[PDB]
Amino acid sequence: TVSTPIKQIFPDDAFAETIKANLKKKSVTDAVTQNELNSIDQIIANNSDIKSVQGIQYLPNVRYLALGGNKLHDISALKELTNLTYLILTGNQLQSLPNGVFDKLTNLKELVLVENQLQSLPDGVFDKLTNLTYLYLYHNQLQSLPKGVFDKLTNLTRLDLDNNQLQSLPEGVFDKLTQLKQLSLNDNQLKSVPDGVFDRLTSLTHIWLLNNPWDCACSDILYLSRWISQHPGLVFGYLNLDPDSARCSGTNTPVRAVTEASTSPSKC
Repeated sequence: TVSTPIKQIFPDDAFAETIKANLKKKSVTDAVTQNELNSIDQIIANNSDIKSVQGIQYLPNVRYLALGGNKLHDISALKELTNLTYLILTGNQLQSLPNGVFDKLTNLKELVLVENQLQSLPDGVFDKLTNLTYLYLYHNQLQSLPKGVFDKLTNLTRLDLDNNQLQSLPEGVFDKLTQLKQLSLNDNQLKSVPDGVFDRLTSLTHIWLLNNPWDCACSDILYLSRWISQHPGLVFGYLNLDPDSARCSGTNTPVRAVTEASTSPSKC
């Protein structure tokens, strides 16, 4: 039975110190076994200067991993942690995600990728995550989304895309999300949304639409204008309801108050 110092298994000094604390050991030099590592079901290591989680491959049973406010660039080492069910990576430095990095993480229920510097999502990056409930992607730099990116997420109840740089949404992007309760699209660069884009959202209770440059002169605005008018009890500002918070670029008047007469197909 091999007995190896925590520091040799986890070469990042900060992550070694996390593991020593987790196992209530007195020193990062202390020799540990695979059996002890199998006993770890959670890691909570916020704001801990962690640059690499190399070594975490040897924690097969970890189901809850909270790594906010570190310095991570790479999450390769998480790929075969098949019991992972909450993964919180807020405030790291992941700038791109490998295709399929989440493929084996089939028990994920909450995935938090906030404040990373994501500029694109791979096609199908979430396809294997059929049990996902909360997907948080806010405060990134996404300019567009792949077609069908959310399609396998049938149990999704919250999808936060706020504070990105989204220029448009793909048609039908939300069609498969019939259990979706919350959707945030505020603080983006949306001018319009596609005809019909919210129509399958039968279980929606909150949507946020503020701080987008909505193009109220163009006639593609009419779906959104009519949809807000028909669903004002779902449209939230920061705090509470606010169906007027979706504002027309320039004039700053409410999108929901646009008339067919004031628009024109020639402005698109």
